[PDB]
Amino acid sequence: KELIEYFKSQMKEDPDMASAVAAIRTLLEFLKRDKGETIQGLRANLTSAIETLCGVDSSVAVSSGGELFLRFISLASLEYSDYSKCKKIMIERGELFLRRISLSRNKIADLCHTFIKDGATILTHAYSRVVLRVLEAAVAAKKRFSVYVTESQPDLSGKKMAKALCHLNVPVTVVLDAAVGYIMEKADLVIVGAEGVVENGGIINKIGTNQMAVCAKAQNKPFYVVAESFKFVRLFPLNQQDVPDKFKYHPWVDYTAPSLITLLFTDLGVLTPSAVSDELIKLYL
Amino acid sequence: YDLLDCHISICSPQVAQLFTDNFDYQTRDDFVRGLLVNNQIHMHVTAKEYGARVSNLHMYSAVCADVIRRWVYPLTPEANFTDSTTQSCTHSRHNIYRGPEVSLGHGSILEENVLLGSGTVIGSNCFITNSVIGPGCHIGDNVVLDQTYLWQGVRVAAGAQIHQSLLCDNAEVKERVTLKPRSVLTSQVVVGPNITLPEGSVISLHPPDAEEDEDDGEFS
Repeated sequence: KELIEYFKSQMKEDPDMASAVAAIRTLLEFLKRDKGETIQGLRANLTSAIETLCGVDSSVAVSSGGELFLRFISLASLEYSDYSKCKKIMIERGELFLRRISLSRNKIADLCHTFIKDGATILTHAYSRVVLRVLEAAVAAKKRFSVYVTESQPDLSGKKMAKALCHLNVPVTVVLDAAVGYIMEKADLVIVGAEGVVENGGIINKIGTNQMAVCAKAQNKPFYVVAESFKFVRLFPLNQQDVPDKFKYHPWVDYTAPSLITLLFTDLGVLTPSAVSDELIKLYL
Repeated sequence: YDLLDCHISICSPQVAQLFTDNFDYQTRDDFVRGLLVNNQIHMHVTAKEYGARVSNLHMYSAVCADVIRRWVYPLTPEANFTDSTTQSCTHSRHNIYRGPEVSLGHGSILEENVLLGSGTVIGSNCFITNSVIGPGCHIGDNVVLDQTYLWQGVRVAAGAQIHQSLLCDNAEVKERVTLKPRSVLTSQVVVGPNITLPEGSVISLHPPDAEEDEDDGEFS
């Protein structure tokens, strides 16, 4: 409560980056705190309670990312010989975690952009913060293609992708939300950002995903998804009722069925819809 | 009746003595016709490959059409057997190739059987099929090419609607030069606007045979 105002300052002081990374930046900058002078209660229970307080938003990525950097501090914040440099001075490992998953956007931009086939148009979903940089690195390497955006309509959000893209002279056309079945034959392959990736291999994202995937299966066309290291989770859906209700909110975010996707990208690298499981089990030993 | 003569003579230096014999022999034609007066010859037909030559320009255009739709594999110009990075082009759909510093234009469709080299700035809305653009190229807009040849250093202005050319080093050609099949341009030609040039016109620096002088090619 007393530092969720700084999370508000981090969400609306630099609105370029993601929400979860603003939460991680918020709390790790708070680790110059009023000195609790302990390892157990401070780290475990206090950052647990801070995950409970900052999870009051309708996000799914933020709480999972908080648990994730709790696991990325559970590595070797050791019992090293004195309470002077356990973590409250030897703090730079979470700093290098922050730096690595800051440059993770750049390494996804370096990897994925050399896959887009020139000539076949690619309809994209609403504004993510990794589709923009992969298209930036693609058009930076002198391609030719077309791109459409659906609105993803609880609110108009496709034109926000238009005001994102059109600033750098790339052709685009916004298309109706329920009418992606008409445009599905026109496109040949379909990329979509993530609010988070599930252990079964499906994605969770704002609502307009699963109908894109099932029209992709009907047109037998490759469905492509993109995510970063922040957006892993431990949830398990079978049919849609079992995403958690605080992670549901007429859904404001939504799951798509796990393996009628065709290929998936992450910061660990480009991988396969069963490799998702073992490569997240690699995290949190 | 179905063969064609190409000068790939395997032979031994008995042939060397057979044209120490007739000093008036000059070519392979009177060699093989001096065989037929009586020291023996075979042919060898095959069913697999493509071997021919050119001294003309016509079957040069034919063999360049044979190279790009690849009747000469294994020998393919994208393995880049000669050694530089100035020929670095890949493959794509429809046997088309794109080199380094491509810069293809918005909506500039480029459909069948072409390549492009180094420093080939391409403008928008052009349309090119069954031809070769080489390096040192700049393109306006709506610059249609068809079975043309654009060697090193060439320029062309926008709207130059040109079919079936053969064109050489560091040449310039201005707006609305409509040009017609079976002609050639060579070695720094400059042609201005509104020339709807006819069928055949050899235009190069020599007065007595080429149909310009050491100035440009519109008028003397």
